[PDB]
Amino acid sequence: PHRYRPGTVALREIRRYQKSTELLIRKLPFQRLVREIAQDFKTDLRFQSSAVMALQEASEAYLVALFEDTNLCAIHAKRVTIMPKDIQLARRIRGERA
Amino acid sequence: TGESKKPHRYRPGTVALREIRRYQKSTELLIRKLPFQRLVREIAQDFKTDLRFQSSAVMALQEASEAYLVALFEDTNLCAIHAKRVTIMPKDIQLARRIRGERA
Amino acid sequence: KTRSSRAGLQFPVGRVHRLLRKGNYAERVGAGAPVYLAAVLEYLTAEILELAGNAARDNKKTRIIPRHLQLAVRNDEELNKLLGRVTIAQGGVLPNIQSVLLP
Amino acid sequence: TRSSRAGLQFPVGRVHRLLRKGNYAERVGAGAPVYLAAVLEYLTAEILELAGNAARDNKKTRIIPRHLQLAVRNDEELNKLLGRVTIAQGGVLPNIQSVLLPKK
Amino acid sequence: KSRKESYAIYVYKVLKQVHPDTGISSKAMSIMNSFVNDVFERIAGEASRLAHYNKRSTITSREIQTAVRLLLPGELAKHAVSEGTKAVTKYTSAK
Amino acid sequence: SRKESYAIYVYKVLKQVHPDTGISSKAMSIMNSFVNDVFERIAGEASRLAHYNKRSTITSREIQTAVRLLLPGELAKHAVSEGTKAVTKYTSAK
Amino acid sequence: DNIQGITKPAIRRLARRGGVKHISGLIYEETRGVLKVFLENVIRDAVTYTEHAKRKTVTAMDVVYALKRQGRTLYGFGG
Amino acid sequence: DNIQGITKPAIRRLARRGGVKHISGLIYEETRGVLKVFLENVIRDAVTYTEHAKRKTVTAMDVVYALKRQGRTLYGFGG
DNA sequence: ATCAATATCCACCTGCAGATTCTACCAAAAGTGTATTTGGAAACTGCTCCATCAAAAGGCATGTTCAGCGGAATTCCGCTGAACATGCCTTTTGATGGAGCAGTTTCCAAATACACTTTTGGTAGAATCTGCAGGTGGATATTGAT
DNA sequence: ATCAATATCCACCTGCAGATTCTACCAAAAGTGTATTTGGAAACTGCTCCATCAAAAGGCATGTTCAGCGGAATTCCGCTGAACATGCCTTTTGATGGAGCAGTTTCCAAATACACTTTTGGTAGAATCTGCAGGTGGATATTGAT
Repeated sequence: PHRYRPGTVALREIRRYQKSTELLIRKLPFQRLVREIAQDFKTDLRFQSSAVMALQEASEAYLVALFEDTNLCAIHAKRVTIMPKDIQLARRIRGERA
Repeated sequence: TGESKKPHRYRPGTVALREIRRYQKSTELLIRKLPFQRLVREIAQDFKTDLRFQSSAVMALQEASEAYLVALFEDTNLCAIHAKRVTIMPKDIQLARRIRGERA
Repeated sequence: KTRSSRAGLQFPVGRVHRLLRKGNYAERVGAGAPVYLAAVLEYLTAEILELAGNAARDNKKTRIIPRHLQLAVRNDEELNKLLGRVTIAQGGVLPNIQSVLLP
Repeated sequence: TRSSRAGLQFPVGRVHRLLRKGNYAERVGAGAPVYLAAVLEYLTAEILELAGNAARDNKKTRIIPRHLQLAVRNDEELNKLLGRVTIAQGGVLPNIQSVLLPKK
Repeated sequence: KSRKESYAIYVYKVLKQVHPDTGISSKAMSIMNSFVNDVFERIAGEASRLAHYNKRSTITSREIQTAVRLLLPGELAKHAVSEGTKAVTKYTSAK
Repeated sequence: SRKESYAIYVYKVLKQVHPDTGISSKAMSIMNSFVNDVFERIAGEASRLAHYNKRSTITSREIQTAVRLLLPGELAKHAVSEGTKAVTKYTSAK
Repeated sequence: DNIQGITKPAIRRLARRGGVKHISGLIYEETRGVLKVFLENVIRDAVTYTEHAKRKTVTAMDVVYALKRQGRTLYGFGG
Repeated sequence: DNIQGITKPAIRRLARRGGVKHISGLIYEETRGVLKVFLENVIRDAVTYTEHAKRKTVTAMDVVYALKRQGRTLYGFGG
């Protein structure tokens, strides 16, 4: 058999996803999530499909950027593996945990 | 001569903690007034000549500048501790400004 | 009989109405807007003064000073968030030392 | 048309109309819509120029979202002006922290 | 000297209602005056946009209310809304 | 009913800088948000500027300071350059 | 639960685009919690604009306005 | 060279208020650089308001508006 | 644990700057009362476009296995905190000349306010056109075992 | 360094979803011409507070010595994530009634708008007031050496 070493495929994936623009979370699951949360604020609602899309574009850009800062925080601690403590530090400094 | 007992000496960190407690308890400005004023005047001058300043304008700049630096040291401190250190370094300030959106 | 009186308020309905017009926020301002807005402002002022007054009491003082305003707002989750990007001059900070730093 | 007299492609009259209906002030001068329209046009020209180049660099003739993102993030000034803005379907700039590269 | 106004006498009244024997320094009062003005602006700003987004030329109490809900967090919003509604209703009952 | 947008104007400028380049729908929509966003930012700062100075009128002078306040260095320089050019050309014309 | 619909592979892809090479197993649940807070904040505001307009349909503009308020301006769906 | 009036002891005090127990020797110059940028940005805007008003005196309000523009609202000097 | 060197809590004391003050002038504001204009809630309605259901695409859930990363433990040296001596320069308190901010009356270039006529940008069902996504082949670069 | 299992790349091809050119259409702009009104600039200048110099004194900054302890480099174990391939269940895709967004029209409650009558929040300022800053001395820790 052939078997790539740890990190090689991951590095390949980074190059591939940093190259494309397509949404990375599947539509339906996401759509279900949006409606579930919305139901807690007002019942029997409908959504323009463009509204769910706007929310997905916004949420992914947000997670991707947070991921970027999370990576910087892990590297700051001389690691190359992101952990919960890294996301937390990034969010607190961002004022999201103010 | 009786000298078997050395002059009293606090250990490193003890006075620094005494200091954090004192400064976190008070509210007065920590940077000297006239020196800070000259800095504001110098910087303003390189922007536009012959400017005058109400003194409350200089004070507003000083209250804003010190709250900004105090809060930046807080984040810097969390960045050093995140690296398992207890000493803040230029790289912590830089990481904090980077995540804050002040440089990238 | 002032509009503040009619609405059961201490804050100035008349002034608020006026301020809403010169702020040019909309072509027109309905009569209930200033009343409602003055009411909210009065409530938020009452909320922060209640907490600041307590902070002054805890420091054995009778006169509220900026530090008390800062203690009231930073120790309260909601006022802290509402004023999250705000700086209170002469307010200092809350005493807080990270654990690893203690001996 | 007012845009003609000003030598602009952007709608001076529309800009005037939007300024009035925006409740920005009780009155709007005659030159404000012209000045504003010109600025809007210049900023538009600036981004289309860089995005077009981005398209040419990708062997493509039609500007798509990705090209606007590339134009903005690669330009220091535009990136700053649009620092808190998300360009839908724009993706991100290729970038890997050096420490994650395979040890040569 | 064109008179410059403030909310100082109203802050003072409210202060006396919650802490009858407590005073306030001029600096503290100055901070309270900036606080009231700031919230006035934020709420009016949000009401202004709300009206525009819906093609309405009038800012009514309903606009201030949604504005208060978008602006204040949890419990503050609930209580503010309550006092707001209360004052309007009372204002209407008279005359 | 209607629904205005800056699309035809963005396109006209597109042909001035890249006559051979086209632009997709989604990309045009992004351009529309961009123009609207900057219009609001500039008008917003002009509005405050007048209010601060107890003025009831927004003139090109308010637009210019707003531009200086909102745009980064060079961008500000050229925008001011363009603005002043358009007012001059506008005035010097019947 | 629907939040689990946001799968490990989808979260991994987001991380890769964010330039992440190695991911700890506890990251998945942590990420879901953050996405949930993010959506709750934006949806809460969008729905508030929806109710104010007296509609039963959350529009793209409602989302764009909510996003703007939270300082997350999005280009591409209006304003 | 007035940036040197921001002394090592003044900077240490600010760090203590910020809960800092240990300070590296390179922090002082780094802090002066960060303060200088902060002041330049604020003064820049404050002086722009001064000129827009045709005054030669920077007022407390000019600074307050400059601070507000940069998301650093200040209370205590006029708003 | 015991103890000496300091730092810290602290209630009592009291003059002083900052607060509460009040006689009184008042221009401005806020309130009362019609008269006139109108924004936008209501009710009816046509039709986009959204939720739902059947069906065909294709990404995710799983367990195995081991490369390599996180961090515990140990070590070494250099840097940074504590203490101390010296004396500079910030702070404090006044005084003062006058730059320039801010109030006031004058007056017109410029803006709002309709009324009237030409024009254009948006919508649309119709027809035609085309940049490039994505699938194929074949070359060659990259990675990982030996 | 030598294959060899795979990933990556380039030149070419083509169907088709999304872009484009078209004649038509009209409410909504946008521009023109006229009459009325007013914002804010120019000129005069009252009066604020800003820049500056003066002189004395101490609280803070500067510069040095010295050694505890924290940062950083090296080593190394074992816990855990990355690669992979087996197997299918959820997501994606295309079709169809009905909810409700949105366009149109009626008209009453509500908001401008100009006139005055009246109340009141600034403020100049005077006076008398009063909480607490800051110096103090003594009771209670808090540290660090042994």
